[PDB]
Amino acid sequence: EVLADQMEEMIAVVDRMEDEPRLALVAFKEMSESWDVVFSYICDSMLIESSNLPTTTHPPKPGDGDKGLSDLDDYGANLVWFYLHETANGGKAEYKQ
Repeated sequence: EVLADQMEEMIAVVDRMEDEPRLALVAFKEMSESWDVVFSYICDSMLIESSNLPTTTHPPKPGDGDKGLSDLDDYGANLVWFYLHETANGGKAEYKQ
């Protein structure tokens, strides 16, 4: 993650069950009330050079956006929306539980 700046980039990990070549991946997350930026590595086969497809964010963003094609990073932002604009299993601050 060659970047300009540190952030408290807490992490989200998941698997794209909904893909047929179902594969796991990972993304970072941080804190901004406007929601936050992300970078995700994507999936594996026998080495990481295998991928799953989802590509896009919810509208809320920290201000900045995921670098480049960032497709699974964008999707990760929407994912942290799902998993962090949680409500059903509590608020953002509860996630740690």
